[PDB]
Order: sequence, then C-alpha cells, then structure tokens
Amino acid sequence: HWGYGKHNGPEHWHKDFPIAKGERQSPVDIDTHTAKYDPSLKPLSVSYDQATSLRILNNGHAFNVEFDDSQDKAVLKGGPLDGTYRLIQFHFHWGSLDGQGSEHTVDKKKYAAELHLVHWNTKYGDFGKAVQQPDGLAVLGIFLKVGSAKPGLQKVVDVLDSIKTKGKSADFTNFDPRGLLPESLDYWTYPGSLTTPPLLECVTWIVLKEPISVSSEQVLKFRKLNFNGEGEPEELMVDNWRPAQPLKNRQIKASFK
Ligand SMILES: [O][B]([O])([O])/[C]=[C]/C1=[C][C]=[C][C]=[C]1
Ligand SMILES: [Zn+2]
Repeated sequence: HWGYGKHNGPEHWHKDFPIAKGERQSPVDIDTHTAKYDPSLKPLSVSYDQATSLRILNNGHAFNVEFDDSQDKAVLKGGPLDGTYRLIQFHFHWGSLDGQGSEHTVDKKKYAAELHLVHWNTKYGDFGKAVQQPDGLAVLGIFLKVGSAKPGLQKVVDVLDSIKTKGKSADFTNFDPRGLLPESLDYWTYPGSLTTPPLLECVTWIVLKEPISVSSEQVLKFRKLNFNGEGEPEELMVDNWRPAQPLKNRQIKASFK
C-alpha cells in the first residue's frame, strides 16, 4: 500500500522498507560545485538502434514503456560501468506544477519531471537477480524542463488516454527511445538505489547534465493520468517523486569540466 499520498508517501516507506534509511539511497541533490571531474571515466555508450519496445503500462505509480530484454538489443555501456546493461523499461516522475517533479535536484533546483531509463547487468542473467547486487542496475536519468515540445515524446503523450487507470496497458511497438535524449551525454554519476519500494541499493546512477525540453501541453497530459483503477474515485497521477535523500559517505563524479 505504499504510494505518494500523505498517508502512504515517502515519509512512511521506512516502516515496510527499512532500507529507506540506508547508506546509499536515491535520489540526491547534485551540488555542482562539490562534484568532482573524473578524467578517468571511460566514454559512455548508448546503443539503442535495435531497441524493441513492446507495451506501455499504468502500474498505479507511473507508466512504464517496456522493452524486449531477452537479448542484447538496446544497451548501455561505458562511462562508470563495467560490462553490458540491457534496457528493460523507462518511466517518468513528474509534478502537479512546473516547479516540482524531478527526483534528483541540481543545486537544489527541481525540474518539472525526470525520465529514468532502467538497465540491468547481463552478468546476473535476469532483472530479479540484478536488483540483489550492488552493481546490478544502471539508470540513465534525464531532466525535463517546460518550454518547446519534444517531438520524440509525442507518441508517448498520444497513447496516455488509453492507459488512464491503474492496470491498463496498450501495445507500444516500434518506439525509438533515442528521441528522448538531449544533444550532450555529459553526466554525473554516483552509487544509489531504486527511488520506489523496495528501495534496493543496486543502482549506478548516470544523470545527464543537459535537460530535455517538453511543452506545457505534453506535461499536462501526464497529469491527466490516474493513480486509481477504473471505476474508483479519481486521484490524479501527480507528484509521484521521492525527495532528495542524505548523500552520506558518497562522492558524485562529473564526466565533464
Ligand atoms: O529508481 B526507479 O527508476 O525510480 C525505480 C525502478 C524500479 C523498477 C522495478 C521495480 C521497482 C522499481
Ligand atoms: Zn524512476
């Protein structure tokens, strides 16, 4: 019964998921002045040309665009990573207002939304194994700011009407995730966690410095989704973000400057 309400939101999660108060939780604030440039990170490799999207699902907390991860088709390598990480799904976190919605912050600034492209380390065989390991997942995080429309997001926005409520899904084949990336792949990286229960400390975070721009109309459509199931009182799917957690004994590294 976790969620984003007053009764069941982030401040309550520790009761069912004690790791909520752990040593490597996410998201965090990225203090740009304290992040250190690391000239050794190796180049970052996003290989999405053969991606095979399958379906879009409203899971009651966000919507997920799911991919075929039974073979190396859409993979993340390089940067801080050792080995090959397969794309399994992406989703977003967003606000009720344009000045909130991101999970990570940058010098305390919140963006309107944040995209998470979730990948798992192929050495562990399946995603359920990978989330048990400290280097199991690599999440590419991309900030969204409100301005000009993002063309590559529009196919997602257009299908949302068909998955308004929890448990609805729709076919979502032939979607190209390359259309959601910014120009630059400059990034920050740090070890962290899933930002929703079970909050497992299995993620190498790769947060891009450059946000993408989406239109007010695009993000308004996100906010028409429902957390509730069909035939239940309407609760708009907004403010599905976890706030920044303590950095503790971690360093955030920059790929640039
Ligand atoms: O850290 B997020 O990318 O927000 C969470 C991803 C996540 C994926 C599968 C199961 C539970 C959570
Ligand atoms: Zn997420």
